[PDB]
Amino acid sequence: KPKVVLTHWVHPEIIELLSASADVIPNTTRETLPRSEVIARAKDADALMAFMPDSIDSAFLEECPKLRVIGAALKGYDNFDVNACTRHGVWLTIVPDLLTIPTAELTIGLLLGLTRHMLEGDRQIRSGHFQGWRPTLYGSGLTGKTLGIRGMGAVGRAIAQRLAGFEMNLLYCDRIPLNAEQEKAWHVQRVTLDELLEKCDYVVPAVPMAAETLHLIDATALAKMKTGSYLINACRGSVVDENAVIAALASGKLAGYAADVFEMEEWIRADRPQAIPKALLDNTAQTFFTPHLGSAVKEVRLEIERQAAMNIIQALAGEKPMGAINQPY
Amino acid sequence: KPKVVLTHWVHPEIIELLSASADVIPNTTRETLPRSEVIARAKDADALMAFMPDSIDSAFLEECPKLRVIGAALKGYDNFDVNACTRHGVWLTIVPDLLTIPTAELTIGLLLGLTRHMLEGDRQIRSGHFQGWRPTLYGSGLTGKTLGIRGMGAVGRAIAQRLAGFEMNLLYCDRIPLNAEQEKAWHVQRVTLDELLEKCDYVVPAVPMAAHLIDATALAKMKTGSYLINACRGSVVDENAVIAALASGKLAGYAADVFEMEEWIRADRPQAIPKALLDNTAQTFFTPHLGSAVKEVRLEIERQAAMNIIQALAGEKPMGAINQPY
Amino acid sequence: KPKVVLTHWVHPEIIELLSASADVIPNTTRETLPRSEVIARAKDADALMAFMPDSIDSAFLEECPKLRVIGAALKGYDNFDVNACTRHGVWLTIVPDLLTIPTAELTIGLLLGLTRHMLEGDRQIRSGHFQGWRPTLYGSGLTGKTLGIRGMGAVGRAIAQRLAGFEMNLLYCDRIPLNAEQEKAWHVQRVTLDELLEKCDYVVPAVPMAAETLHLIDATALAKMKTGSYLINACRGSVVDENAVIAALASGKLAGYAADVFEMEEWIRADRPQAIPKALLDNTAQTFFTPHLGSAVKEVRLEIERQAAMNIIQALAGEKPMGAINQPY
Amino acid sequence: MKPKVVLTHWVHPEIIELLSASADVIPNTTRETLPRSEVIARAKDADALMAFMPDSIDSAFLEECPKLRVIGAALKGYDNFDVNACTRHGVWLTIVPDLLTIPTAELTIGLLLGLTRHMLEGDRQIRSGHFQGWRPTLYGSGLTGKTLGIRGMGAVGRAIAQRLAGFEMNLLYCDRIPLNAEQEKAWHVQRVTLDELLEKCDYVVPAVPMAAETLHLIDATALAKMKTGSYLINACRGSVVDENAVIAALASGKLAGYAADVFEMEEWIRADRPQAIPKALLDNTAQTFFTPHLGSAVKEVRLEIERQAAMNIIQALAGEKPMGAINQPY
Repeated sequence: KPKVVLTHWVHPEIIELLSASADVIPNTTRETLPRSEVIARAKDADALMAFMPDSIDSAFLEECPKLRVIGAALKGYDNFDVNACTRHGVWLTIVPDLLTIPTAELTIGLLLGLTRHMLEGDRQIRSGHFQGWRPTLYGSGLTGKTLGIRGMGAVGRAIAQRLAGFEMNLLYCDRIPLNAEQEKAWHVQRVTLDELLEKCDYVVPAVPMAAETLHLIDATALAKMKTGSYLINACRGSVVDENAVIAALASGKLAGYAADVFEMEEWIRADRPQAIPKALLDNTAQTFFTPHLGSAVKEVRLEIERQAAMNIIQALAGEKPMGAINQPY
Repeated sequence: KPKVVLTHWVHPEIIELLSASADVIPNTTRETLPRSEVIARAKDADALMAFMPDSIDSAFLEECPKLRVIGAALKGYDNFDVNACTRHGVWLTIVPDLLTIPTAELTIGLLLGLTRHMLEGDRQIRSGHFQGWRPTLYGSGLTGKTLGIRGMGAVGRAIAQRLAGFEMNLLYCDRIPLNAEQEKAWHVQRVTLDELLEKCDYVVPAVPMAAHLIDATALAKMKTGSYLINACRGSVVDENAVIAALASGKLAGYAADVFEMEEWIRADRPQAIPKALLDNTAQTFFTPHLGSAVKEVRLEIERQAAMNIIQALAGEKPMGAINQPY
Repeated sequence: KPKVVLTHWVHPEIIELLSASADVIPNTTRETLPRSEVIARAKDADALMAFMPDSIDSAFLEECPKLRVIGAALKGYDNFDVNACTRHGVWLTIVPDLLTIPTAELTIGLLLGLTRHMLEGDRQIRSGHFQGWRPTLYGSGLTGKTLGIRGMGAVGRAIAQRLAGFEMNLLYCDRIPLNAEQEKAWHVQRVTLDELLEKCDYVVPAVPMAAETLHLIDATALAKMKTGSYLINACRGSVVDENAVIAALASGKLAGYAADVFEMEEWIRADRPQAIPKALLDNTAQTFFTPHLGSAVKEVRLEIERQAAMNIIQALAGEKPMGAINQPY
Repeated sequence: MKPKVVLTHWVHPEIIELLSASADVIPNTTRETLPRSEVIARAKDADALMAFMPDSIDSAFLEECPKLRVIGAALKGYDNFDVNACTRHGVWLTIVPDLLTIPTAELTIGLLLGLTRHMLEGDRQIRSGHFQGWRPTLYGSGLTGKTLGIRGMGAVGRAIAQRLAGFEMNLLYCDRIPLNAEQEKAWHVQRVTLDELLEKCDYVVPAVPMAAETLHLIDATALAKMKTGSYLINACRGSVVDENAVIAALASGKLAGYAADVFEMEEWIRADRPQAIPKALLDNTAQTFFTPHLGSAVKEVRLEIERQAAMNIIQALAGEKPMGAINQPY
């Protein structure tokens, strides 16, 4: 039987699925293995399941001569050298985008937890000193307030559909507008980009449709935003200039920052940080952070794992795998 | 099996990728097919891979009633009627912008080719009369010189990063400044447009971060003996003003990847590159819109359009969709 | 007034500088004079400014009995018989090496022009048939590629500094290593010559910190190189077997060859052709050549000329010139 | 106030005058090597040093001479220099290009002709005053038609083959790296193995090869493999030949003769070190021909080696990057 190496943990039913057609070498832990250990395992593997920490270059492939398929549990392939895979006769497969709904829900979670001081709230409970209602930790509510969705991609749409029932004033900007029937059913209003920053108490960058530049929220964008506004970034680490966010928090321009993603995650930028700035880390009163939990919901992780496993099983059986993005031989 | 028509040449690996789920009708040549021939192939097609010469308007869609997805191998959609596609139930997809880095490297190639007289050099070699060093083709060096990047969008930033090691005095103008870390990492100094034109030995127009051209009035503000390197777009430089400045000695050289005759979406337009420029082999260096003409990059643009097509035909929401059909 | 003969063209301010102390007989053309014409001019000369094409032997000196100084506008003296100058009472001076940076810059010029098909592109523009973008002239980019600098002398260091911002994988080999702070600043990694030849998309021979080797890029080296690789030679003609390179180009081993220097200009070995091979000259599609333009920038040529002229002015005034390599009489 | 430059060995007077323009020269007026203690004493307050092969520039040396800014080595290598220590002490360390190849080839051929033709015994017979015309004596071995193997096609081995090409011999060579097609034909040389070269050669000439540094290649085992009555010509370095094995092979008739320009007693920085040239070799004037490391001892070459070293020193003292620098100090 062929051997398949899984660089990260998967659900036991994925292992059983793969076990019928292959000998499985799992990662039994929740940790990322060092590259040398992944290679030591994959050196005589016929198949690999790759995750976000994996970096597949030709040096990797030269040390893994039996490899026939890399099934990535990922919707894109930034850290894969796809043509190297093709030249080495290695199928490279991805999965469809299943991150949209759990990312929209978590974004609403970061918004609520940050505006309502829920983390400082929890810390006060755990202190043992709670003695009843007090006039403290007064936050900012949603109803009557104006929230701006920068970009109406699939995530932006999923947020608008969910915030429609909260009796807010919902604005969005995008090069391409929503249909008329969706703007009415979500009570969301199309405006320009400078107007959205200007009127919004809450600014929520999603990925726009179409294209466009890097650091969508820089010092210039922050200066146009309303004083005492909140910025919630569950989109991409490149979207927000964290150091400008530090200065906007210090001067009172920003009331708070919530993020699920960080500039240190962008392995495409050379001008790249190696940690989350400690000024953000220290500011527990005004920040709410999560470690890229956007799609950390069991049912979605399972489905991403199953599609990657199905691609591997297909390729080992001799077929074109459903998620192939190349054609090797 | 569904039918995909490819209006322009693509790499054989992309054809194979699409062939696993569709029957592919490729353009086997390196030319643009006339619109009449494109429409005739796409008449009974389920998908189309479109390139820059494709003008997808209502008429085109009406001729192709089976179209379900148009996968543009492009970052923009100026030549596409998005609402028409939506009304005809056709997905319209684009690819992310992969042009920045090959364009910045070609800009530096043009700079070095022009300032070092490398084209006339190559022709002296091919002529067979080379017999060793001569006091000929003295050019202008980079070290110690002042270069201005007009606009600090993506291309402008990729140029500054690459020229940072050449020991020049680097300037830029843009309405939106860089942050302190970028300015100091790349040793680039922000100035006004007029200061840039006044101080610079080399002027490199780029796309600014957010939304003036090099005309006779701008050329008169430049330093006598300066060089202009245009790999941005054809509309940013007045070519007849540049001809005049090359003749008077205001400009020592002009290099371009882009030309006025490319600006289709504007009525005032020349049909060719001016003979005075084509003839000025000593002071010009030109490439035929080779900005992103690197195989690794073309392949990925093709692969992303192909993946967009494969997704739509299998009934998913394609990753590059910019509309919502039906 | 003493007479100074200049065998090659010089900038007019060099003529002006020398005229204060001597009558100047210049080469008004950009051509090399035949030896017999150089001698006929130098016959009554007290001084001579010499360049790379000049060849100063005892027979030459015997024909110029008033000569007191040869000011070589060169960093070396391979073409001068030093002790014949000494015996004839003639100062021989050189200039410092000023070639490093313009040579490094042109080397990158050659790399970009070759890999991006810029010569063919310019020809296509001049043919008059340009009608916009076409899927033509697809070349090889820099970013992500592996470039090896064989030899980390001065020119090699200047190349690595300049390529440091191009997001490549930079390798180098040398018996004398760079220091850690330079490998870090330039992101360049030391390897062996075999490692370099096997891993590199681009190979760039430079002068090592210290070694004695002639014809390092031969049929054996090209056999070890990656198929479809490019070779850029701005070093010296003896570094690359041009016949070996013709074969590697035909077989597909090399995608391209760019050179500023040629075997035909080597005058320290007799078995040398006196033309560039026709197979190279004809292959305009896969080669990019320049006629020894490595230091052909006005600012460097002028300073080379000024240092030679200052040496002449000093020696004529009875001083010991600053560039002297001998002691005459 | 002029910097001081110490020259540890004798140099031509032109080089001294060349240096004097920008420095005060402390020369070695003798043709002898000075003791290290005297070298160090002269160089203690020197700004510059011209080093030769006996000089051993270690941390102790640099710490004794704190004002040193440049060491100009009139040498092509740096085995005797602590390069990193020089760097850390802010001292340019410079070498000169290899200029020893052609004169070493010429000398090697001189040794071969002098040995095979008994020219030294012949000159002894002339000096005795007893010459009265031709005699059937000192019959030697000629070159034409014979087989000569060059063990190593480095620069010296290549210069020898080029010069022996007109002598109408059968030239063989061994080397882990071959010579490409063309040189092998212009010089009439054929690649063989080491064991085959030893077996077939009338004359064996070891040179330095390309790449592979193999040790002590000609010992008693290698001499046992050579053709009986062969001649051995060693002028590359003193480690490649076991001299006591040569004494034995000469006594047994395995070797007809041995010529050398280098000797084991020269190998200092290797533990294998006798102090003298074996008396059995010195007494054997009929079968040996020796020179005291004259491989590069031609006036025009020594002058140019010295000139380049001086120029390196002049450049560094002027604040320039010296042309032969192998380090970047400070």
